[PDB]
Amino acid sequence: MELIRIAMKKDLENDNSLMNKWATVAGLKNPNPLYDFLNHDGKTFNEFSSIVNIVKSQYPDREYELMKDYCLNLDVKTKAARSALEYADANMFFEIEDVLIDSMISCSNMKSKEYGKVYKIHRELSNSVITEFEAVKRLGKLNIKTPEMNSFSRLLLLYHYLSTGNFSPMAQLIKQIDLSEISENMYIRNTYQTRVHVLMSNIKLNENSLEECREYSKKALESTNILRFQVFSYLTIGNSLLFSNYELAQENFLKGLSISVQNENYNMIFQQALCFLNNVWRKENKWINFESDSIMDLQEQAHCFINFNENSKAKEVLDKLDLLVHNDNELAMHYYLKGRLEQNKACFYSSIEYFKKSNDKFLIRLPLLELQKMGENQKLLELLLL
Amino acid sequence: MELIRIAMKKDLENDNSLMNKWATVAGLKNPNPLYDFLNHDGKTFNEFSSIVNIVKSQYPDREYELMKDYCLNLDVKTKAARSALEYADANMFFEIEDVLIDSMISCSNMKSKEYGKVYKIHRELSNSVITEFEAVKRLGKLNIKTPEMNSFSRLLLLYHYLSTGNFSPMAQLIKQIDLSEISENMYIRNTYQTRVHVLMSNIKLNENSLEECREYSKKALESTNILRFQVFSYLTIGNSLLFSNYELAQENFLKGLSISVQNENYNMIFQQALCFLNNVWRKENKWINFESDSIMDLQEQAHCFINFNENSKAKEVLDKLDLLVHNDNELAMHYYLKGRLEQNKACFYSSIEYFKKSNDKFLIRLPLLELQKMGENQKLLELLLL
Amino acid sequence: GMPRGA
Amino acid sequence: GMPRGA
Repeated sequence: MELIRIAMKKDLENDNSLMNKWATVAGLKNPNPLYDFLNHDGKTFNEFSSIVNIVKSQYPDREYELMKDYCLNLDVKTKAARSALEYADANMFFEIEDVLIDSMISCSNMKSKEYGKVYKIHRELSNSVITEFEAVKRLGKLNIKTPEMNSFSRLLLLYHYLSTGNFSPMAQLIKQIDLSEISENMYIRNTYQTRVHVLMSNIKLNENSLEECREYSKKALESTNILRFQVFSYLTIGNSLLFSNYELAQENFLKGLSISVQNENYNMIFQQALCFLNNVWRKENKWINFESDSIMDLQEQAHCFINFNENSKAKEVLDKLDLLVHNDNELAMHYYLKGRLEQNKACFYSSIEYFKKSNDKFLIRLPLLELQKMGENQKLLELLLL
Repeated sequence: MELIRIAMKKDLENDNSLMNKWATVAGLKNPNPLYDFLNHDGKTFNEFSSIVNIVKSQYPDREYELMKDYCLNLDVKTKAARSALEYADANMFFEIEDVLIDSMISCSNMKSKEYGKVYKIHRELSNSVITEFEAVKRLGKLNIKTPEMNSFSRLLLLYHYLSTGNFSPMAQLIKQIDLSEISENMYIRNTYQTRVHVLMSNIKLNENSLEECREYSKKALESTNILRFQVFSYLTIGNSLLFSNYELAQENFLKGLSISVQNENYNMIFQQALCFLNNVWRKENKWINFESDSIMDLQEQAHCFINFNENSKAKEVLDKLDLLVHNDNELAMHYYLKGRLEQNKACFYSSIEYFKKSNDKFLIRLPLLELQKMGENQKLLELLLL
Repeated sequence: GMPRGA
Repeated sequence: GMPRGA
């Protein structure tokens, strides 16, 4: 007996009104599928959302504990297990996901085998275990049948491009995704819809359409009850306000941090967000991560040092950075920092050039502001935003 | 009894060495399929290129006359007729094409029916009889099976985007095309390869990668014996030289005109090319079309008037133009012309903005050059090219 | 304008 | 840099 089923039986004995409350929360016509789920081993709800919604409503603080035990006891050949794989990836529950994937690669059901193999490609690509080229080839070699994996094979590339600063291909690749062709699995279809909203929000941010960026994140929030997506919606909304509204950016980052601080990863993400915001506004910055050696955190140290005229401390950090390999987006930021330190027009030109390579129409605002302050033609600067 | 077969019989009677020469040109192992073709009604070559190549070698001046008669007598259910449809579209033989399409939409063979319906969508889209939206929907509804029509459904959109000045989606849409999945029909595969090369050349032009532009047109030339593709290769190569090399642009446009002057449409295209070139270089312009009321020709009249300080004649032409509906690319050109007439910075800013909407990184050079001549920061101007 | 074509 | 994510 799974832990979830033990807990529900116990709670039901103490309060009979739960049966109907759970049935409503689970989106059911009546309590029959719930009675079936509670009393028969291996009986699964038709839609995976039913179990998720009950766990979020009734055991919000035990969600991982209970869903880990539940997902790892499912028959991997079922629609519930396929749902579980997406549930695990969406919530970044890597221990659950990688066990499901491994079971599914070598099982007798062809749908579960294909899901397993596509998700394995995503896991490997995002851990830099394989390249984009190798991933695109491996995906080609699977002759993907499901509209679900057809969608996800595109989503996994989108995530890769987002995290490597390669924004050019994203706008057109996302248009190819057609979620209405997914008819069997509503949990997968609806979760993928949330993914698309959050990605769209990021694509609009990078295009400098900021009201649209915010609209998509608002749609993500309304569509979801998953922490991972809520985190990235608040991150993206706050990001969109980085140049125009310090207070409202801060309110979004703090909102995000407040619902997610208990997760190490999300806690870090919002520290980095608040760290960036406070540097952009040249405020005292309680968010700098001094232990870290990543380009992202070292850049923020150097930025803070420059804001407070500690130039030789800035120069030390920038020297460490000169010895690291940068993608285009990172190098664009690198040149901006060198430009600020040295007060040197050429560094801002280089910065602009690398934001253009990266197709970042948002952060390019940083060297453009410095050129404005040096009296460069304001109209040409605005045109460099397009 | 087809005209081609009558003509070949007659020529064979006057010169027996033709049998072996024709067999070589047709890419045949021996003359058996030629003997079969000459003597038996409805015998078709394995590859459509065999008949085309014989006609090009032996009757270069009668190609249309002979292939019209030949194509319009084919059984529309055959591979030869499917080949014929592509042959007709590739050469813009619309009378042949539309008759083939109509026969094939309502025939009993499923391959021919699908070809017919996809080509009909292309014909309608390019005649503005339907919108892109309607076309994309109708294509979706067909549930396309063949790798050929899968390719062509993407090609037809590429042509649409090219002719409406909507360059953004082209680069990613062309990557989706996989010609190596076409195995049955070599004529179609090879012709499509030519199409892809010429389109790629245009995409690179619009991205301002000009050596790459030229390489793709050179590959188109080497891959083909079709006038339509040769015309557009010389047009595109000449275009790529519009800012850098007057003599070499002119040599390509004249080369193009020299192989195509006998076709009214191609003749006009090269006049427009030479007309544009001579305006860009502010030379005396013998290529202006004074009869035409199209945006394209009126713009060139106004450009010439401006170059020669006939400002009030320029202003008249621009007034005619203010009353016509422009896409973004056309309006970008319109603002450049207003900028030149008025010597007004704001018009060049607007021009830049509309080239950016259109994703034209090539013609944007026009207002950028004017701003350079007015002493605007050269580095910012270069950055506006990326 | 400049003629384009493919 | 500015953290991004979806």
